[PDB]
Amino acid sequence: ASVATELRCQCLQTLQGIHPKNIQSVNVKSPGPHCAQTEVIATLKNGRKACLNPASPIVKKIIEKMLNSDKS
Amino acid sequence: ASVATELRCQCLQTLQGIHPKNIQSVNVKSPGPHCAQTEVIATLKNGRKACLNPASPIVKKIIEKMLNSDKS
Repeated sequence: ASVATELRCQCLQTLQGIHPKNIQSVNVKSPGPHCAQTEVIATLKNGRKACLNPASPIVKKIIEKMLNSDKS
Repeated sequence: ASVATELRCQCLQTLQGIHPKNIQSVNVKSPGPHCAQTEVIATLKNGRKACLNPASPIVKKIIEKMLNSDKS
């Protein structure tokens, strides 16, 4: 028994590039429905998720650094 | 009634940067469990998903281009 908002989305409050170690992945979507906003959720190691500001510089790192860590 | 493999994962067969229009987002995960492989799933507009080779050059574009499309 509750009311649903017309946004819903999933971002917490877009953090400014937190530290990884837990951060195992991330998702990036575009606007469309009433959320009409981007999407930038970093799935935490425990299977959680956070949103960050890709427009942010440090956070734009979060994408690139999350992209890094390969060629093992 | 069926048997489960020891990989499961989700990747289709990592495409080499397909065309967007439908592609609305993507997810990028790292190795860990028996899948022990990366993750690069582009969620389709219809709410589907595909995997692509980020090691691939065209596909490394798929990440950057998916990153593009903002500042509206």
